[PDB]
Amino acid sequence: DLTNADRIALELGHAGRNAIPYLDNADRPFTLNTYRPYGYTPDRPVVVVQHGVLRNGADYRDFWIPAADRHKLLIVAPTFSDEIWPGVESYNNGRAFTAAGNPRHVDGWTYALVARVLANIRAAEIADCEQVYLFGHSAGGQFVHRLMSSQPHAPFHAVTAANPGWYTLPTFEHRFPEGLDGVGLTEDHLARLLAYPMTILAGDQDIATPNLPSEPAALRQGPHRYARARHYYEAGQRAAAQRGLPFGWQLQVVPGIGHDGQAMSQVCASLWFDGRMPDAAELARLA
Ligand SMILES: [Cl-]
Ligand SMILES: [Cl-]
Repeated sequence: DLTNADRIALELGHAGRNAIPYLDNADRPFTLNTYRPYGYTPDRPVVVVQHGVLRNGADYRDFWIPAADRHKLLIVAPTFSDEIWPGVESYNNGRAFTAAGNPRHVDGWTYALVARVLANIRAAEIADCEQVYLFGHSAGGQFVHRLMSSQPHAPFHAVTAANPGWYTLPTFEHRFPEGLDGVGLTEDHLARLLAYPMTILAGDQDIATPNLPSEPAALRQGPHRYARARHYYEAGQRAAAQRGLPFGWQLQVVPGIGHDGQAMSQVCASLWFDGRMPDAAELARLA
């Protein structure tokens, strides 16, 4: 008799950290590692945080605590374990393919779970989800931009993909995940992707050259994540211009920060909620 909304109402009603088992993808549970600050009220923002390759959602949720306490944000980190969601295929790439290599419908992709969880937070009356912010670092920045390529944008007020290891390029020339072909996506998905004011957040010290995506499609985008971020940005610029479409993306370089999900989390919080880049002294503190 309990629904996911009922569960969320009971688990997210009080302040503090939590790890909420969630089952939507009938056979694949995951966890919401959450933080609710004292003084959270339902009108305040919800930040969805996506972990990188380590699948350390609890850690990512912890990185956002100081910003949540200052700004009264509800932090939700959908967490996909290596055991239940193995490999880049299940997490980074959204389980886009069946085992036979045929496309699954986009509402079955791992990405589509974000909006469902949000609808449940709203049905639980925990948050009205008017202003939802979506952040992902590394594998989770791969997840976020591919979510934006494949899913409705209505639930999301702001979206930042930080230091993705490599990118799905905005073109039907290559099969997903290298491009948008072979997965039932349309030119409308592409137009909506291009229009959205997504931030690509790139540390200019993310320039080390083992966990770095090293398949040929990743290598073609550049020697390191910082180069790849610039490559993605220009690819979107060209895709929009060849189509005469509006282009909403912003490339935001972070000076002196490398591949550091905690630093990139605090920079993102600063940009979104303080309206500013931290100063050099702060950035040096974070580095
Ligand atoms: Cl549901
Ligand atoms: Cl290839």
